[PDB]
Amino acid sequence: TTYSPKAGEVQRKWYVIDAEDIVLGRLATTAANLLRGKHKPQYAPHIDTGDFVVVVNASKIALTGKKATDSLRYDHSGRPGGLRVTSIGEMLAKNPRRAVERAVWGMMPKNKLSRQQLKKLKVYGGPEHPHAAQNPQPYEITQIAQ
Amino acid sequence: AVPKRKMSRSNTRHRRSQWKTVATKLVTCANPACGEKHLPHTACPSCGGYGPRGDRRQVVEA
Amino acid sequence: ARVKRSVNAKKKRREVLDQASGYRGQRSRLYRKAKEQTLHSATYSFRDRRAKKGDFRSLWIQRINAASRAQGMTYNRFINGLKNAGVEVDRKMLAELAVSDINAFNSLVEVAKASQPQN
Amino acid sequence: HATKTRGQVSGGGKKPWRQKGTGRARQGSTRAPQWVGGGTVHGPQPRSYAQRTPKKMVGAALRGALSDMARDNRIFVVTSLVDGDKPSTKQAKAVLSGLAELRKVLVVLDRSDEIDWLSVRNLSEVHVLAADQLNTYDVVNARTIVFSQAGLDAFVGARSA
Amino acid sequence: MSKTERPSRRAALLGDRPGSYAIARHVRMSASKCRRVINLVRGMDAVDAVTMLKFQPQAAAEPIRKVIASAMANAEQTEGLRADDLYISQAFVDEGITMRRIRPRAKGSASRILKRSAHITVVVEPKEARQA
RNA sequence: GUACCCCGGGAGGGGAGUGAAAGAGUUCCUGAAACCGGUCGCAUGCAAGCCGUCAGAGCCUGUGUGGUGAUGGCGUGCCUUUUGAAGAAUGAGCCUGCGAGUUAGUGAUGCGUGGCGAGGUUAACCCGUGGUGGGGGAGUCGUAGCGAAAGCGAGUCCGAUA
RNA sequence: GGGCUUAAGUUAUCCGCCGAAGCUGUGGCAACCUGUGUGGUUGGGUAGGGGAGCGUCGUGUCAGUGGUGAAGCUGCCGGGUGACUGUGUGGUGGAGUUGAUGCGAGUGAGAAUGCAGGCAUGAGUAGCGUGUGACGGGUGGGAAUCCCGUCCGCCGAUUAUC
Ligand SMILES: [Mg+2]
Ligand SMILES: [Mg+2]
Ligand SMILES: [Mg+2]
Ligand SMILES: [Mg+2]
Ligand SMILES: [Mg+2]
Ligand SMILES: [Mg+2]
Ligand SMILES: [Mg+2]
Ligand SMILES: [Mg+2]
Ligand SMILES: [Mg+2]
Ligand SMILES: [Mg+2]
Ligand SMILES: [Mg+2]
Ligand SMILES: [Mg+2]
Ligand SMILES: [Mg+2]
Ligand SMILES: [Mg+2]
Ligand SMILES: [Mg+2]
Ligand SMILES: [Mg+2]
Ligand SMILES: [Mg+2]
Ligand SMILES: [Mg+2]
Ligand SMILES: [Mg+2]
Ligand SMILES: [Mg+2]
Ligand SMILES: [Mg+2]
Ligand SMILES: [Mg+2]
Ligand SMILES: [Mg+2]
Ligand SMILES: [Mg+2]
Ligand SMILES: [Mg+2]
Ligand SMILES: [Mg+2]
Ligand SMILES: [Mg+2]
Ligand SMILES: [Mg+2]
Ligand SMILES: [Mg+2]
Ligand SMILES: [Mg+2]
Ligand SMILES: [Mg+2]
Ligand SMILES: [Mg+2]
Ligand SMILES: [Mg+2]
Ligand SMILES: [Mg+2]
Ligand SMILES: [Mg+2]
Ligand SMILES: [Mg+2]
Ligand SMILES: [Mg+2]
Ligand SMILES: [Mg+2]
Ligand SMILES: [Mg+2]
Ligand SMILES: [Mg+2]
Ligand SMILES: [Mg+2]
Ligand SMILES: [Mg+2]
Ligand SMILES: [Mg+2]
Ligand SMILES: [Zn+2]
Repeated sequence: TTYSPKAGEVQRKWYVIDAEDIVLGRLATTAANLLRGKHKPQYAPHIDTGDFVVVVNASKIALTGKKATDSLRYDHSGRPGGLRVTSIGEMLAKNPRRAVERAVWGMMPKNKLSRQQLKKLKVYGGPEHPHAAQNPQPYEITQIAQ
Repeated sequence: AVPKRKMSRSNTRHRRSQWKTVATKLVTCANPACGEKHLPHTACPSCGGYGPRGDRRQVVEA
Repeated sequence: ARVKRSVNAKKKRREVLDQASGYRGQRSRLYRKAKEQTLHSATYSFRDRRAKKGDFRSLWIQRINAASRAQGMTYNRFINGLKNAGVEVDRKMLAELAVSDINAFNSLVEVAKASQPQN
Repeated sequence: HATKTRGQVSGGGKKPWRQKGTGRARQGSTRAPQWVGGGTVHGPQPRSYAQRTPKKMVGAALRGALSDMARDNRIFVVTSLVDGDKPSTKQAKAVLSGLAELRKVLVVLDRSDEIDWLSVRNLSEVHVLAADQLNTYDVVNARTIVFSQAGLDAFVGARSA
Repeated sequence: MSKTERPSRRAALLGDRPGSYAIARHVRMSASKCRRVINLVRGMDAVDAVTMLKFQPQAAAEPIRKVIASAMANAEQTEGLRADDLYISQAFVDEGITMRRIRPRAKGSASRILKRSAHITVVVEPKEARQA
């Protein structure tokens, strides 16, 4: 029988990522992987084994090309003429947390468990976060050769 | 209009469970010689009286 | 010789109502509605008994990928290294090693690293 | 055995209702087979089940049935059962002396062998026959046959090469 | 195979526990309309229940009150219990015989009318059994 | 066919009696399903569900297997009729019962099988008041074909004894 | 779809891996062919053809069995490649019925806007058929809706009388 984690068997940790000059796509993929715990040999889709991610400096996320003013984000209130649109640059300037959460949620599966896990992503536009008590460890986005 | 489909057991019971009544509250008669239960702000059906222990007044001849 | 159908007829109905003894609504109370779901249940079970192989292989592959990437080696290079080294431990035992005996899995990772073509 | 078809069930002459407009299924008679109280579609009708088995087949079968327990030594021959007047006690004995109690008796004498016939008539484990009526069913059902002398003689005379 | 310990209402509802019960069969009222008051009266003290049902505005209060009183009397007579330490342990309403009738309607049609009936059962035990 | 007693105006029930059995109490044998409820276990108020299925924690139970099922994957009913239907094409509210390839011909034509075999077989009817057995060969098929036919015949017919 | 140019785009090329009920490994079943020690080939399937069976009822025979509890109904624990089933074990029930082997079928239902009955859904919803009643007293287990009385209102070419 293949191993399966038991509720609180897997211990969830706290990582902090400095989004300073890091492309939004790489930041979101890394955040989704960490939140779902895909880097753990104890991974299981049906049990939350991921870690908490605290993103700082979300206001300084790097964008390539003309994305800062041509990559649009849309919301609809559900009523005629209820569309609002804002560019990702404006959204990073105003509400960076919303932008990072939208990217990560889009990259994360469409699940009740995924909705629960997305709450583990704490995004702050500035360089300081209030979770010193949780003692987040720095996480560096890296690649494995070949 | 007419019901398109037979309502499920869950939905029928969800709606039906709200057809209910609250219990009548009842209050102890202030008359020491009666001590029965009557409706608030209502003459006691047993003693046929109304008012506080002191100033009791007959209301119903029963 | 007139024959009454009831004694013979009820047998399949009892069978189907027993098979459908956890279903919601009419599907567990009414024989005709339970019969329709048992067809779907049988089709789904047959399909899923064959998709289970792939599901569990995917789970094993993900766990092996995580465990080997913890050692700075991707899953594809790890598997190619094991194949070249000639160790035919399969995805399943490898995943169980990754979860349970991480030191043995890391030794296998070293074996794969040494058996890499290095090219 | 017989059943009434939709044409033989009483009533049911008229169309129960209009073909269209009522929202009911189209019906032609209240005695249609799918109706309660309607006719039976393919129910039994009186018939005869007799089969025209060839004479050679019927006779040979009889010969084989007799021959099997002739080879098994289950045919006894008695001059007669009972003397003078006729009881059932006497023949019960004669036969029990013969063997067992699943018996066939042959007395052939179709008109006046009342002594033996009425003696063995009431045993309920004896089947009594005239030699000209042996028949394969009774021969196979019998565990032994006892012929009267006249019974065996008459059967042989009736059929012999 | 039929034998001893034959089933009984007392065995099913109480099972060697002290208390009694009462059944009103073929009450000429709807089972749902009886349940509307049974749900309120279930679990109460018996004297409080009967006093309240003297004031309950629904028509189902009267048969249920009479059933509770009968169960109380049965307990007082067959187990020596007192009316003031009984509580309604169980209470339910099952469906009884229903009569089909016809109400004529417009354009020659006839609409079915169902005159329903209910069975009311109340089971009373000493209040000490509440925490048992 | 429930004396008597209790609650009740009654209805109905509770004791008690009768009976082997009364949860056989007259709505009475047996008493299924739809349907309606009481109680207990688990789940369920951030969730998008052809209602299942595979994976699966927790709880309950352990009568150590069962009940329940958070959560993940996959997944558009049944029938009919259609090139094509989950279909917004048809039919079905639900259960229980009922409801459609039958039977008759010494019918036609195959096959399986049994009997007899250059033969096979009887029909009506008669006898057996004792039947399912015996008789009955009238007929009928096989035994020679060819020709419109007379006819001829291992041939015959068209033809000129071609 | 998220997002991607810091390619996660295009293109040439190289090295790996993923990926199906395909192939292979292992275990079971089956059809057919073949010399008959082996082995080979095959087994998606509608209309439809062929083959072999399960279950119900009746019945010949033999063996039986049943108030020390048949049928039916309903649990649990099992079994078979399927229809299904146990010569397992309870409960209910109260008079029949099992196995072997033949024989005969009113022999199997989910659909026919099918037939009969019972019961859900809508729903405690719409309606309660023109309108004027009020009060005092009485009766009663129970009274707006019964009786009596007093006020008041209505009809009066008719809500009268025949
Ligand atoms: Mg709703
Ligand atoms: Mg992956
Ligand atoms: Mg007619
Ligand atoms: Mg007609
Ligand atoms: Mg009839
Ligand atoms: Mg039994
Ligand atoms: Mg009219
Ligand atoms: Mg007895
Ligand atoms: Mg009983
Ligand atoms: Mg009844
Ligand atoms: Mg009964
Ligand atoms: Mg929740
Ligand atoms: Mg969706
Ligand atoms: Mg078309
Ligand atoms: Mg449709
Ligand atoms: Mg639809
Ligand atoms: Mg059409
Ligand atoms: Mg319809
Ligand atoms: Mg129908
Ligand atoms: Mg002739
Ligand atoms: Mg595969
Ligand atoms: Mg294959
Ligand atoms: Mg293979
Ligand atoms: Mg096939
Ligand atoms: Mg194939
Ligand atoms: Mg076919
Ligand atoms: Mg016996
Ligand atoms: Mg029977
Ligand atoms: Mg048999
Ligand atoms: Mg039939
Ligand atoms: Mg049916
Ligand atoms: Mg209709
Ligand atoms: Mg009907
Ligand atoms: Mg209703
Ligand atoms: Mg209302
Ligand atoms: Mg409504
Ligand atoms: Mg309304
Ligand atoms: Mg209204
Ligand atoms: Mg009116
Ligand atoms: Mg009025
Ligand atoms: Mg008056
Ligand atoms: Mg006037
Ligand atoms: Mg005038
Ligand atoms: Zn008072």
